[PDB]
Amino acid sequence: ALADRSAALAEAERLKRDFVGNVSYELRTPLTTIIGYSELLERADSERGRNHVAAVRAAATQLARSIDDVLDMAQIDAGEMALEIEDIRVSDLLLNAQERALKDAQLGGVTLAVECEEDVGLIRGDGKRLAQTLDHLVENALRQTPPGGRVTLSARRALGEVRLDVSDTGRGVPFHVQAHIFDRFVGRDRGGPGLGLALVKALVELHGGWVALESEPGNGSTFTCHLPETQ
Amino acid sequence: ALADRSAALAEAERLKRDFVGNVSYELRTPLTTIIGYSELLERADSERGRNHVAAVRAAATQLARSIDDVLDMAQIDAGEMALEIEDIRVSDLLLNAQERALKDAQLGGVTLAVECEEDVGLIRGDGKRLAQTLDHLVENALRQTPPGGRVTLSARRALGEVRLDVSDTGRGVPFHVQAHIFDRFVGGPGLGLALVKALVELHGGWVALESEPGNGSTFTCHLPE
Repeated sequence: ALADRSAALAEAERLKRDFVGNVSYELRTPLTTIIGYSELLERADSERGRNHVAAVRAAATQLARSIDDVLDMAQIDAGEMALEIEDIRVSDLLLNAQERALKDAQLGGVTLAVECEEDVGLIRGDGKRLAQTLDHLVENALRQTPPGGRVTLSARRALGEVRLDVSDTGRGVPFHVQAHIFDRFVGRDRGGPGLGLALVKALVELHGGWVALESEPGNGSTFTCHLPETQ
Repeated sequence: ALADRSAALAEAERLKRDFVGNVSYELRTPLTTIIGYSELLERADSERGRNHVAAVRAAATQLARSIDDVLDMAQIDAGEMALEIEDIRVSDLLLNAQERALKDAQLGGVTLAVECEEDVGLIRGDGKRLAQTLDHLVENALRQTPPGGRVTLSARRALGEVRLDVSDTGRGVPFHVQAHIFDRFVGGPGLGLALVKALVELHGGWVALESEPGNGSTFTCHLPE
């Protein structure tokens, strides 16, 4: 029918326009920061200059992650992402995520901590995909945490699983967005995670696991990756 | 009701794949360059630092232009770009493109010339989109022209049409790539010439390349009266 064919085309257009509009927002927002701060560098003779460079590098790195997220999410949606399962030492995985984010943490005046015991040992998964999962959770945490705050990376082997936690002393997730926190391009007041948290969920779920958010506006936030043991 | 809705979503997911592909292919080289040179400036005490800034600035401006191209190309592919037809004085259009590119021309040691007769007069079209078309052609010309060379912006009203030419005394395009010169990523930025073709074709026109390998290159916009 005429009305059914019209409604179908309208729905296909709305779903495309929203996707392009969401990806577009993620391209143009870090870009404004890169232009603004690189122009200040051009007209500079230093500590002030260093802060300008750091702001350029952080915005450029965030733009790069958004593009990688769009590509990795499309690969997952097509069912084209297969994991390369191998032995992963959790201790190193946590310390590598801490050193990769250390510069962006000092720029935001935040302390990155690692609280992992020697008894956590080795898990079996995809190193690249688990490193990318932690990276998304740490940068999400740094964006929410104010200067003087703390972001903690912890791991624990208990109840037939390994759980990776990324705690922050930031602003908590308001109740209404807590149910949609792992949805693509979910509207956040402090700053948008884009495809970052949807990717965390998809990557952990590809490992046979699941993700959770424990939050309270005045008591920070905790993101947990529950990874079951393979007997 | 089910087959029509499915075919519509399949077509929209075809558009998505192209957009996502363009985003990845066009933006990642300037981005990596900004990150690498920024990392050097972060761990630096200067003459060397000024070269790092210049590299960050060139990559930043190329990132801005590439993001515009990727977004404009997606809008065109979806059929969501409608032109705002109005009276355009060709003489001003050519001088506007010359003054916007004048700085990048002097940086590359190239001479930017305008050869338009006041007999060309006025044309009908979208001023923003025609200015953007000339900008892409001048950019393309400046990238091909060596220092000491010349890039010319000309216009001519002949045989029931107006033709805008952007000539260059650069390397010249080889005959085998001449037929595919307006194809996306046929070779830096790869949507510029595909955008020129799409914008001129939206104006009811067509584009052409006149090039001799060694002599030069000329890009013409044929806009019918």
